[PDB]
Amino acid sequence: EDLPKAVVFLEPQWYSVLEKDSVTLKCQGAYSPEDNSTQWFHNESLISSQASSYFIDAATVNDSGEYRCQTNLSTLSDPVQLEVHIGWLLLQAPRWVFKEEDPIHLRCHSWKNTALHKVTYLQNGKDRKYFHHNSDFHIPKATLKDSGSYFCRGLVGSKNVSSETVNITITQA
Ligand SMILES: [Hg+2]
Ligand SMILES: [Hg+2]
Repeated sequence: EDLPKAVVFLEPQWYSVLEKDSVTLKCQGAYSPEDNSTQWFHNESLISSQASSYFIDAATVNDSGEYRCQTNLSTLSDPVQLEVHIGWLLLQAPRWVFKEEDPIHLRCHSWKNTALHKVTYLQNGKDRKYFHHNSDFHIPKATLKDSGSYFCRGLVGSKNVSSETVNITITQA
């Protein structure tokens, strides 16, 4: 009989971002006629008390952590993690655990106002996909063979750069 708790969503979906990236935290919840305020929390600290969304214009490493929201009808949400990194490239995914059959969208994100070319996405040290100009790598339907350590690399100007690795787990069922 108890109403659903609030839910936090990130737009875009990437849980890890680079400093200077913009992130919008959205709160899915219900409001009563006399109180439509939304409360946002960053690691247990209150950060906002009215708007349904919390917009981070230019992320900093200090923004990393757990975020939760709530309304006066939808209770405290489970936490959503945001990781903020510093580097020329970042391999992004909407999550790090996928079920077999699931599509996997990876993005080799370059730092604000830089452009990457000759990009390769690698899995367990082996090339999985190459693009002459930076593009995303979509794995149609995940199999157990997709579990592993992923990273991407390419060129920004004449500088060879490589992202940190991201470990992806595929669960059965
Ligand atoms: Hg904060
Ligand atoms: Hg996607």
